[PDB]
Amino acid sequence: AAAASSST
Amino acid sequence: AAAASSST
Amino acid sequence: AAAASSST
Amino acid sequence: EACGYSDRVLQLTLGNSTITTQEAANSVVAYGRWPEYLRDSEANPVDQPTEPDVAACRFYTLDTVSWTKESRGWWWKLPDALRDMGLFGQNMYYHYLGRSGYTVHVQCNASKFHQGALGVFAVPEMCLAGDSNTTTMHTSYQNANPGEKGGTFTGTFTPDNNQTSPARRFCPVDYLLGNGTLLGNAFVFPHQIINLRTNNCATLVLPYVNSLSIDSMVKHNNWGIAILPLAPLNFASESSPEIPITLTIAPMCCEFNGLRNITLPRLQ
Amino acid sequence: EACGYSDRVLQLTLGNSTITTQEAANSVVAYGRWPEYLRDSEANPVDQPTEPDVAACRFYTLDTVSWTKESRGWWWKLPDALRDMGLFGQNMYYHYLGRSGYTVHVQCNASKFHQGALGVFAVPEMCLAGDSNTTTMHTSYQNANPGEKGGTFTGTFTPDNNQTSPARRFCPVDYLLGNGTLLGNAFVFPHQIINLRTNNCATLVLPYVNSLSIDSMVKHNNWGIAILPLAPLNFASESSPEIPITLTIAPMCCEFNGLRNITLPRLQ
Amino acid sequence: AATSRDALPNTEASGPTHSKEIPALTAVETGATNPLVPSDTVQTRHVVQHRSRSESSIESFFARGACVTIMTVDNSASTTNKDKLFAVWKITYKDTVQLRRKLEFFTYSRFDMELTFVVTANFTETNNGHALNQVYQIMYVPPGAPVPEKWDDYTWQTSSNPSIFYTYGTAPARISVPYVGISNAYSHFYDGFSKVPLKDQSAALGDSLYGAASLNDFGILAVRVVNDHNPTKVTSKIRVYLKPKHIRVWCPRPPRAVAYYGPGVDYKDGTLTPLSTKDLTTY
Amino acid sequence: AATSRDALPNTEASGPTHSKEIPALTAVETGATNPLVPSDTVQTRHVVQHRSRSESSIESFFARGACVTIMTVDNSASTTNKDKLFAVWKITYKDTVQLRRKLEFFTYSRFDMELTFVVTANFTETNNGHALNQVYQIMYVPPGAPVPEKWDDYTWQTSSNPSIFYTYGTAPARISVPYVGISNAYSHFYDGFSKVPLKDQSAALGDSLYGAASLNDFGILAVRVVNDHNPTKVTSKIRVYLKPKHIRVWCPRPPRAVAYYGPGVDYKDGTLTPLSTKDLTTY
Amino acid sequence: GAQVSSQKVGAHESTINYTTINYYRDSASNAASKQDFSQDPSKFTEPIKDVLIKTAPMLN
Amino acid sequence: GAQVSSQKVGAHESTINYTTINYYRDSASNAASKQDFSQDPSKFTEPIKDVLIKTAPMLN
Ligand SMILES: CCCCCCCCCCCCC/C=C\[C@H](O)[C@H](N)CO
Ligand SMILES: CCCCCCCCCCCCC/C=C\[C@H](O)[C@H](N)CO
Ligand SMILES: *C(=O)CCCCCCCCCCCCC
Ligand SMILES: *C(=O)CCCCCCCCCCCCC
Repeated sequence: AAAASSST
Repeated sequence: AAAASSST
Repeated sequence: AAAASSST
Repeated sequence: EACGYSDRVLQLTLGNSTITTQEAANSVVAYGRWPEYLRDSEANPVDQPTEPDVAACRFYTLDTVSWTKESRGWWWKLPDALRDMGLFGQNMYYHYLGRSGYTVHVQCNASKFHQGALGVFAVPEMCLAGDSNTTTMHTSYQNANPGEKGGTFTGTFTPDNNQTSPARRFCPVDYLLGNGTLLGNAFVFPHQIINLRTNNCATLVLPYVNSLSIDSMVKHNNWGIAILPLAPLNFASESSPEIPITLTIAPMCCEFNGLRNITLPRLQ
Repeated sequence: EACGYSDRVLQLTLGNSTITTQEAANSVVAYGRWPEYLRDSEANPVDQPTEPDVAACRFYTLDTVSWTKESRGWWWKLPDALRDMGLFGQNMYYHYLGRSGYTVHVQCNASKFHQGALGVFAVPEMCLAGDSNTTTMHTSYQNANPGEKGGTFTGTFTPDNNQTSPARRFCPVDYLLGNGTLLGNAFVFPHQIINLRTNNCATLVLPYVNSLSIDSMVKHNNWGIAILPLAPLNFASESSPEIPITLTIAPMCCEFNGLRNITLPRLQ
Repeated sequence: AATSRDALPNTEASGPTHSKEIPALTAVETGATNPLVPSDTVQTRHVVQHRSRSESSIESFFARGACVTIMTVDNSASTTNKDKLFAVWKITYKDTVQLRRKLEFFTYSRFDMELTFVVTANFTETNNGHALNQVYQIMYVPPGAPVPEKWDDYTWQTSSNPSIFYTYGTAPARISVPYVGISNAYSHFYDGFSKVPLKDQSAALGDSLYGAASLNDFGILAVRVVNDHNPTKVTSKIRVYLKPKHIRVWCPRPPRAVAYYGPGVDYKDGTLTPLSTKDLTTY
Repeated sequence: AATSRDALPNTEASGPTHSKEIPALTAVETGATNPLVPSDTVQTRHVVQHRSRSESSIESFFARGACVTIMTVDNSASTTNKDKLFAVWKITYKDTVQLRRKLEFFTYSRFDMELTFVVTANFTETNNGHALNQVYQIMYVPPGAPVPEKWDDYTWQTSSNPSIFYTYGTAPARISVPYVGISNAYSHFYDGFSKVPLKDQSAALGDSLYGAASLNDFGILAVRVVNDHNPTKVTSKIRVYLKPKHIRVWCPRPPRAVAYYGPGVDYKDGTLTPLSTKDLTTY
Repeated sequence: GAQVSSQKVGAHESTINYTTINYYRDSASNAASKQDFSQDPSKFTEPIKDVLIKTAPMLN
Repeated sequence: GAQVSSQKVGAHESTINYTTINYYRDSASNAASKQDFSQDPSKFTEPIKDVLIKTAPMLN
């Protein structure tokens, strides 16, 4: 998951 | 999750 | 998550 | 075996009874399961079971029947055919519940100049068809349980018509295994063939089979033994040949639950 | 064999054909040589050979003949007897040269109450004697090659006399193996005996034999199969008993050289 | 470890034979079937086998909803001689023949059950009136519970019985049921009676149907139209589809060869000649 | 590694030439096509190419539901001479022409199939009566299974055949089907017969249709209205849309140039002049 | 609690997977997994006390 | 079991992705991925036994 979920 | 989600 | 998702 | 031993020659011993055969075609163990006692994990009635052992688990020989050119076949039900057999029958009627496996040994010898082939079938839950076309599932308990003498197949369905006072009995047509299915497929059931040029006996070891761990032996038959002439008796040139068939059966690993007074069934 | 196996019971499989026998007297391999393909050291025609394999190296059954109290014997030649047999015959006629070995299986069953003994002989270069006393080496190609139906021995030399238009055929007297030598000595040739109390078949494995590595199959027969009644057929008390003899033969390791148009032989 | 969808065994190449091993000869009297493969009696080539038995597994064989009954109800005005029609059905797989035949390839079975309900309605008269959308109530009445006598009596309260309230025109209704048997498996066949006729006691009392176990196995389904009746009459039908999921089966039987005649194995006269003419030497 | 959506090759700059290399001259007799690019015969500038062949891949070319048939059913009262109408359709892509033409650009194909069903109904008479919402049953009857003879006979039980129960007014129905061929690919064309006429045997027996393989390829679809009939008559139509997913194709063919005439390659008289007048030296 | 398994791929357009989640407490509510095992027919095809060798005589 | 891939972005408002999950066991139920490969036309455009060099004489 870490990568996948990109966040802004 | 890491594995699972395969990505392309 | 690791455990959780069991895979077969 | 270089030191002598063979498939065709067997000795079976259970209790005070021994059977020998010099012309067997091996033995069959139904569904590959040998008879056994009820396991604790599968147990249901909580009382200490009665286990008759050698007193009941021995070979009982039933009445010899006779095979001829007109025979269409014979049937028996278990435990019913053994209901009057010594201490097995007694333990059976004194208890509410009971379970048993069986060694079935069918005996039929003839000569190198006779021919014919008997199909011996062990059928789980062998429900047979009745004689009525105006009402179903109506064969009476007395008619359904012939005891040791068994019943027979017919080549023709002939419907009981006395509506006022019905026969209330089975009408088992041979090519339909008495149950509406074709005889040619009865080989999916545990079986052996007594082909007179090859062997003179059939031996089947039958496990207890049911959807329950233990049940009422008086109300319910677990197995049906059906014997049908796959190929008709024939000898030299005699138009009326005859040869005997003897049935010997042994209860195996049998146990009983729920002791009380004896059940005295109305069998006539 | 303690686990069952025996000399008398064989299964032979070649191509899409299987033979079983429960009453054999072993098998014979002629001169102890199993059929084989032509080796490079012994090769002669330089072209790439045709090797039909399963298409031609299978069991062909010829016409069943009948053994009686008056039978004097039968003969066949190879490859001639197989000239019309499926893809073997076709490969044979399309090529100038060819070589083959054979498994010969002679079949003759009867009963524990019959008696008689057939001598089965495989003769290399089985040149037979003609019917003429006024000219020699004159049997015609058509008369010499009966094809699958074979020919027969006679107990009496009876000379063709129509000098104007001669029979031009063989006249093979049985006690002289049709070739001027005594039948009692034909046992120096690869053979088996079908003695009705002992066995019901004869099996011979024949290598390619010749003074050449490969030759014309249409012009030349490598082997003769001779079957003669060493001891006459007899049964119970019937004055006219009869029993069938069936010949089944399989080409083995066969190969052909020199391809062209098909040979259309005048066989009548 | 072999799974239903694994590929079947490869054919192996095999050549000529001349020996004492006799695969082809056997003796069926023994009760066994000769386990032969083509390379035993003919010369075979090598073939890498891809086919699998995936679709003929027991689950895959029964993984279909099958119609077991059609129930008719309506919504008319209850009047002194005729009442608004609600329906009652004794749950069984034997009212129709197709799934019954499939289950009866076996003596005993175990499974969870999936019931799907298809509901269709129509106008019974050459009227012109209308009807607003109907809601149906499907109540499960297990053996012992009060069976409804009227489309609107107290039993339809369902305080403890499971009920489905289905709205017309929505996706067909569906529920699941566990293995509910009082035995360790369901018995497709029962060779016996539920009563021992006792000498000492009168015959009429000792009696019971052959092959029948509990008079009321699994209870009944009771269906009604919840709506009060319209002036116009609407009839509705409820088709029930049954699917055995997570199924296990024991002791194989020959399939039914002649027409079913009742809930038992009985066969009726004139239905007993299934096979047709075909001569011994005619391809 | 090149994907359908990668950009096409860049044009490279090229200058004047005076040499023995002769790109322009070739010989088509060889069976080959001259692999020339503009820089071979003219002076080109450099261009970074962005265009891709993404939409003309085989999947992308066929990724559309196409109408393959229209089925008519109704819901009227079955009466001594005329019966309630159910429909039967032999599954094929050749009853219509558009998708047929697209598939026939190729000799063989392999694909999973997606079938979508659009259902429309209307009133056939200048009545005034009504009809409650209809449920349709779409049953797949594979070759060998009992084909229905009546809108309501036993076959509609579907114990083993797959059926879809569609409610009118809901989203169009849809299912998927695997590659079900008894061959390793579907044959759009079959140059042969399903029968060898044998001399020895009579001609009438040896005979069969040219280009036809199994008489019944994929079986049929049977559609019915589950509802009992209303007094008022309603006719319904079921349009079937077919989409090849996960498709592979082999051996390209010239497209059909003249009107289809039957399930084969046959052409009918008077339809054979497709091209139109246009003079040699007229732009 | 998601369960991931692989599809035995029929006609192709690495391994492909699908995902399952059980929404209900009762196992009777669960769909059928179709992940089933095969067994060998012996108990029906060869129910004989003495093991059979197919190349040897069934009767000896 | 989710599968993440990137969209080839046409008209813009980093790489953008989309997510796929297969709900069914049968691969026939799966949508089309459209992640397809191209091949070169050689087998149709140049099916000749001897490799062709475009600058040299096709026939020599
Ligand atoms: C709101 C809907 C609830 C529906 C509840 C249904 C519960 C009852 C399930 C019925 C079980 C029937 C199984 C079939 C029959 C038995 O196999 C045979 N008679 C043998 O025992
Ligand atoms: C409940 C709906 C089930 C629908 C089931 C449909 C299964 C049958 C699929 C039809 C396959 C047709 C493929 C097209 C035709 C063949 O390509 C050509 N005749 C060449 O072989
Ligand atoms: C294991 O299940 C942990 C991961 C959960 C993933 C999201 C589940 C999707 C919504 C499920 C709600 C369950 C409904 C009863
Ligand atoms: C791999 O799939 C692990 C992550 C699961 C993410 C939530 C899935 C959303 C609900 C899927 C249920 C599947 C329905 C058959």
